[PDB]
Amino acid sequence: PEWMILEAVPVLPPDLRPMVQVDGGRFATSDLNDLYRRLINRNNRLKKLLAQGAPEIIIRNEKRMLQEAVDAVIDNGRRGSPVTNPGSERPLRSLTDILSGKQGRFRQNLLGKRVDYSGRSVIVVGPQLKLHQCGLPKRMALELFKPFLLKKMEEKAFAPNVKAARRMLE
Amino acid sequence: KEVRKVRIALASPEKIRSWSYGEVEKPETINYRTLKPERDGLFDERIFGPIKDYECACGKYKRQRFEGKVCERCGVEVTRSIVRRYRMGHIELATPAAHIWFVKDVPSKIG
Amino acid sequence: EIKRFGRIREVIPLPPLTEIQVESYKKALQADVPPEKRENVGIQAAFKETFPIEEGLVLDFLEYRIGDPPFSQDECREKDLTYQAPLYARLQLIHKDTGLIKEDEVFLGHLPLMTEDGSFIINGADRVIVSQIHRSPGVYFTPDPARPGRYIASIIPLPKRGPWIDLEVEASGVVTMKVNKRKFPLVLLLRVLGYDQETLVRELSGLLDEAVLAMRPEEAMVRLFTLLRPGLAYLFGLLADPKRYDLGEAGRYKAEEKLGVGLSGRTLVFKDEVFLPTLRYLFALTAGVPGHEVDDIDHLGNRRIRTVGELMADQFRVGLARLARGVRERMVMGSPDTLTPAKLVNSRPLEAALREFFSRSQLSQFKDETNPLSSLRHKRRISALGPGGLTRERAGFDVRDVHRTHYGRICPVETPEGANIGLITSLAAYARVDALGFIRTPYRRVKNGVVTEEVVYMTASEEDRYTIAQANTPLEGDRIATDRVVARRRGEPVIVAPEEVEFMDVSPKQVFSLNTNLIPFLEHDDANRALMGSNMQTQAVPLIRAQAPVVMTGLEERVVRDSLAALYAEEDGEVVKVDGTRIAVRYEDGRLVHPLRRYARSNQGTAFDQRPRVRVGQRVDLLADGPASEEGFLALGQNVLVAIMPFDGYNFEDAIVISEELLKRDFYTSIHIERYEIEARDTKLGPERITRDIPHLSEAALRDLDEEGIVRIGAEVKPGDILVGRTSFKGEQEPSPEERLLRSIFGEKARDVKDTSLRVPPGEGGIVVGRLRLRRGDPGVELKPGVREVVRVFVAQKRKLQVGDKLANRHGNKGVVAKILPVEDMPHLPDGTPVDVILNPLGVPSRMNLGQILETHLGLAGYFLGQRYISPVFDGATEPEIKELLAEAFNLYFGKRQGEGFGVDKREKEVLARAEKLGLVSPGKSPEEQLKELFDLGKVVLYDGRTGEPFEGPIVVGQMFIMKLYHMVEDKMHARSTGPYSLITQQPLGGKAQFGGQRFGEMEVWALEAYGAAHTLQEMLTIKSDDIEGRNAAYQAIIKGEDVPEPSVPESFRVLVKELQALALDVQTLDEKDNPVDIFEGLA
Amino acid sequence: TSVYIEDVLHEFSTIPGVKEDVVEIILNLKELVVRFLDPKMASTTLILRAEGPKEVRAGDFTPSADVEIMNPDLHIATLEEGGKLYMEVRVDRGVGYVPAERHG
Amino acid sequence: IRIPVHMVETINKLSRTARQLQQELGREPSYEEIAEAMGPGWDAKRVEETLKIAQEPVSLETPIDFIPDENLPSPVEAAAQSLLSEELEKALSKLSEREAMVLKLRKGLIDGREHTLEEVGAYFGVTRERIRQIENKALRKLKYHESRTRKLRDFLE
Amino acid sequence: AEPGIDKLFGMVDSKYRLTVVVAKRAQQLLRHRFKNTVLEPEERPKMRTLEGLYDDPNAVTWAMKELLTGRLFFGENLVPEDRLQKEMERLY
Ligand SMILES: [Zn+2]
Repeated sequence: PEWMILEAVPVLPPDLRPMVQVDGGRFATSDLNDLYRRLINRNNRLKKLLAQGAPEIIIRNEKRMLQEAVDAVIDNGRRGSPVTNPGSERPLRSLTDILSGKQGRFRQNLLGKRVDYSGRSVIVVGPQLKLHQCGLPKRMALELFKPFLLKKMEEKAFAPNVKAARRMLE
Repeated sequence: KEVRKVRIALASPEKIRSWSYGEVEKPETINYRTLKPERDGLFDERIFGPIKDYECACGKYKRQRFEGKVCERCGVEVTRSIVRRYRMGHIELATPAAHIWFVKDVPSKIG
Repeated sequence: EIKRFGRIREVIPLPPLTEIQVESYKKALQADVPPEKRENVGIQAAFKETFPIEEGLVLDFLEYRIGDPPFSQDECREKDLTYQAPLYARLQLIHKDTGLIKEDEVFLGHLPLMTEDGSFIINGADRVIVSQIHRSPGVYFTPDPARPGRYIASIIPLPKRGPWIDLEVEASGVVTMKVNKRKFPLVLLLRVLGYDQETLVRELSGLLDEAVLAMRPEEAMVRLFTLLRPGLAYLFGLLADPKRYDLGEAGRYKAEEKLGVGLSGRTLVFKDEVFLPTLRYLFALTAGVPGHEVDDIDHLGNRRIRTVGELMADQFRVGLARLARGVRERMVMGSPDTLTPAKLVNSRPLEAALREFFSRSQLSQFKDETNPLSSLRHKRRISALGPGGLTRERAGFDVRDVHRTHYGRICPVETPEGANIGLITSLAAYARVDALGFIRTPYRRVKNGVVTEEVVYMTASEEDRYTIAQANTPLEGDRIATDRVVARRRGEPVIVAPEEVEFMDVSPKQVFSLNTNLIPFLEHDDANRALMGSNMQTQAVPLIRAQAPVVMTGLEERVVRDSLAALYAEEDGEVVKVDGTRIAVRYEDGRLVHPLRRYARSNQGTAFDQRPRVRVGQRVDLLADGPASEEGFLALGQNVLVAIMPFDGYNFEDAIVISEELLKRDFYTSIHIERYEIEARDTKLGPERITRDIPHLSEAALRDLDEEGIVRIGAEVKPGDILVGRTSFKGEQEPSPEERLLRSIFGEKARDVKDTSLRVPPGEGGIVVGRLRLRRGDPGVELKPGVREVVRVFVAQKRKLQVGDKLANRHGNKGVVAKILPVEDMPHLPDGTPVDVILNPLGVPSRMNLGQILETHLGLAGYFLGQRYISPVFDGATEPEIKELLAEAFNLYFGKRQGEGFGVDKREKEVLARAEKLGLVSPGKSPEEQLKELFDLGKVVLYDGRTGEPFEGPIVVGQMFIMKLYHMVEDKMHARSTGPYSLITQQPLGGKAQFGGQRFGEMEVWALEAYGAAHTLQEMLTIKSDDIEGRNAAYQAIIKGEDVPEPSVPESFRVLVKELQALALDVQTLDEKDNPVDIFEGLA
Repeated sequence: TSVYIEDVLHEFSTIPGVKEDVVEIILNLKELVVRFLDPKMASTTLILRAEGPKEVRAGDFTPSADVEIMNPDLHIATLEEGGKLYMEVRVDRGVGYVPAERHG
Repeated sequence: IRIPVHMVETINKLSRTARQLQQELGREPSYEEIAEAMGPGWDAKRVEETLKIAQEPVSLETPIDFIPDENLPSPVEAAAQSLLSEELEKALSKLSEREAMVLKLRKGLIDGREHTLEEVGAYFGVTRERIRQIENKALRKLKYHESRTRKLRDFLE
Repeated sequence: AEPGIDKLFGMVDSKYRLTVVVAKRAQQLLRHRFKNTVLEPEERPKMRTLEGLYDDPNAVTWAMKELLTGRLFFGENLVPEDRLQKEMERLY
């Protein structure tokens, strides 16, 4: 029943994202962190705000902060913790509506993945050889096959080392 | 080897520290009013405090390191997290809490 | 060729639309008018309705002042800055001794504007507001959907300004008033309102069954506060600010006619005002006689169209308050050195709650200035969507059975779409004049020179529907009139002496918007066909060539003009000019030069030009063309020939077939301008700039074209072609190993400034209408702080029409180029002329029916007959018309040949054979007569540039209309390979060059596993997805050569794991037989 | 196949004292045809001292022979005081249709 | 991130100052225009450096994985890496140990030790003399074999 | 569809099991040295494209067509998945 808690455990990688320009805006930051903070600050202010003898009342009212502060990284499901505080707005991405939730990360990277030689195009039709046959535009195509493309170009004329290859597709 | 049955479930606080391994606590300066990166407390690169001049001891071999100031052959330049997991320790020792204990009356309520 | 058809034209197309717009700016926004008049309305109100923010210590609100735009137009578009126009407002403070300091309007802040045009300008992005509607104030009562227990439903002043009261008729409490967010014994209310027992009961009216609480005028005061927010009576009635409805109608004139009589300026001011006229009524309403419990039922006599002059100005109140209790925090802190009616009111919380509006307030729908029209429509469109409560996609609680049709002809029923359907459309021509300020009002006719339009509410005395007549009086004897909704036969009111209090469509078109009354036989197709048309027109393209349709409605007399596409005039006349770019003047008020366009940027590509017309002196009254235009005749597409039938099915399902000649005379082509924003901030590690001395890669490929950074105008560009080469110091990945074995091997030493350039996106071969440079510290440069330079070069592209773009006509027929033909082929008319365009039936003709076609036959009476025509709606242009017209036509055509060389040929004749056996031609005179008929409706012979035979069958042909919408191809395509490769996501979506994607998310999956594409299915989530190493394992794999690229190793999952382990979990990637236990990933 | 002007940078760009507009211009130049005496001639050039106010049309170019212009009137320009126009058009002889690919 | 009373008390300044000049001008004053409002050392660059760090911006964090981008461990790059290397191994096939290894250790290709020419001279007996010649003996014999057989494209990576 | 495809699907225990076999005797096939398939003379498919010809580098199709020569079996045979490389020397 180690469900009682004494050591939340947040990672750090996902956040340290930095400056995005073009069109009309730049500046850059992340969430879960500023969301995380909530914690440590409290759990830090507690200790140094007790050691200096903070009798009753105070003590609990604080400490508990951690508690509430914990229902942070976890699930924002009660009164909310909007950013822009006071801020009457958005919901802190606390594994709710996002990450683990539905259609945010889980419902996303389970199937909502991505090919890498994918692509798209319009639509046509018209007698060819029908079946097994397909439109596909010279260029457009190419890339999809760019890899081997080089390869065949190897031993068989075209070019020498694949080194170049793309060097010719410029 | 080759994957199979996928286990999971708890990992008592005793465990926290296991993965936690170390690293954490302290403050979380989301950068300095100056040189953006680091802070020597938060997303601080594990054992990276301006010029710790250490930590590279844990690593057996592979390549050189220890460049005094700035940064050595650490992760900060390459292999930094490598999208891998990195656990934080949290200093958390204060009273209690609750991993949400969900919304079905378990890990309490019933017991 | 002014072939007039439309009989009896009276009123003019409500001169001139573009009201909803201005209607806000001005009629609602006093401003450029004395500081004395205009009751409250929009801004004048708020100010007073905004109590002089209390703490002596008393501020004051006195008079405004505006105009004086610090940045005149154009300038702004050369940069950004909305064409905002700052104001101020004198503020004298009150307090203790000699309380006054009447400061200089307290030099407030700026506020954007509206160009006469009929739209808005923001950060150089001419955008648009758009209207909002909603159940309008008064009282409803509503029809108890729960269990037949008729109650009531009280209004709000407007959304953002009041509580929603209700008075139930339940059981476990006979009437539980519902205060906005609440529910309680309404009886516990009236008590604390003087009227309690004896004073209210037996005078008017489950009653006081709880009369126990009808004793003291304060009982519930508190007693009530105990059940609301946590365990209020300042607002909700008392005073004026919350529960206060006004303006002059509904907000006010709600009771005065519906409740009985005895208005106020709110309700329950605690001296009750309406809480009596409401229940008194439901009491003599439920069971009594006065029914008229006519629920909104969406009826427009209960709905409100709101001109933006209340859309933001409302929120204006809420802002000049986000400053009230923002300044009150100023009357406490900061000694008097720092205290004055000029040291609190700061332009930091006001302009904000407004700029954070026009720029991203949804509705704003960055104007769709595509063609000249579309745009306009936006200035209309109209929606109950936005911030007012009627909102989201695909329902709340109810939305499907709701905003359906209605009882408002003052609106087209063919404009929405299919998704967030209904909740979007557009007003109509004759609609909203004089009092549009509250509830729509369509014009009406009354037999002679008089007019009325008491809203789209007039449902008393019925009306006629423009049909049959003769100098004020017809003879139908069965007046095709209308009552409310049904369509009773008639009852000719009797006296030409005015209509039955209003009766006459006044004109046909009045029923539809505008984006409608412009399609040919728009009385001959399914509604949804048209629909899928009255929106296609929303997306045209300046084919530069333009044409103005053989068929059409002179409404184009407006379309252009009132949208100010082309230009106009002024009193006197006589030109002179230079033409080139500018235009001569006039005579009246002296000379007057005249700018134009120069292609210019549109908000998507249009690139609008303005070639002109003239030569010497003529003043009616036009002046210089429009983008998509011809002599005032709103031209949009290119009406080349056409002809039903199939051909090698190169028109299956629903496709079109073009003829290369449709390129020869560059008929179909256009242009689009993409602004390319490229910057160079400057950290402190690396400083980014633009020296044309690009590193590493030095070649003629650069120095010749670019040079000194910027590239001269008139330079052809292709994919990857540097647009504004640049540098950046930057040292991210320092010196390589073996690489050194090269940096010298060839001796190109080393570099020191990562290439960082622009290089044209994936693909956009084009030209250059110019460039543009910018920089910090400059007076006019409103760049983002911490930066310098904001290169912004322009490029447009002489489009074309390859193989894929959408064509579509005016009656619903989306093209999709098949395989344009090289002359030789085609349908060679007996006289050479091949059929430039085809359009095989099936698809929507037989299917989802239409009429158009009459736009084909009558059509041929064009390339031949030589005249163009005007075809009104629900009037003129009919099945016999074309005949009388098809007439002289044949004699004509057949004429030539019969007097030129031939008359009847084996082929041309033979066919006629079947023509009979077929069940068409009558066995008459020589091939002449018969060959004729075929004409009339059907089309003359025709052969085939393929075999050369004839086309056994009275084929059909006739120049019509071809549009070629926006959805091109070179713009709607993204092909690639590895290209992306994004981080954090570790999944495709990354490239300072590329930028594609392609989801496989769900479904796409399923269908695949539906078979055994294991190695292929897994393949996705494996290498070609997020196997990282796997990634490289790939390219390398094949790049190298043969080999079943590596097995696999997920990742996004590896993420979830930790992502999960985030919380108190674990993920023993448990192995085989329990005890093996695998936790793979942990280093490798 | 290939034109030019002088004070004009590119196609999608205007010309002073010229209502036409480059686009327009070529879009009128396109339908101009000619004939070439001799088979040697691979393709020649044409000029035009289009000056000051006037009407401006085909036969107002180089009075060269060897290549006659079976198109007279052919409304080419329209300048009114913005005199200036001297241009370098390159006529070709081929077989078919060949737009923006064969840059003369 | 970190706010000593070095910026808040100063940002409140330019803020109250910009709001100060505001009511007494009519338009949002520029940056340099504020310089005078302030004083010594307060030019424009510094007035811009401050309101460039923070006050409460640092984005709102995540509206709309609100932003993409990338280039960390470039996929195609890490693939064009093994090539150049394995490519050199081949381009080094037509070399002599008394030059190949000489290069390896020299430029530091063997492992990563950019040994000086002395370390290369010690182990490799003979003093720099013939060695220095072997050094340049390479380059040419390494570049000469290029213009006649492409490979001058590996430089772009 | 597939050349002879009809002689496949049935001549097995069920769809997949077929496709399966195929893509193995492919890499294993050509990818393990072009000269390996069972076919002998010209029955070995070709690609008479432009002016010149050559065996379709798309190995995958050999196997399909290779399953038309009595040769080759399929099933739990020779458990040494490794020893499939026991030939990896006899064919170099
Ligand atoms: Zn170090």
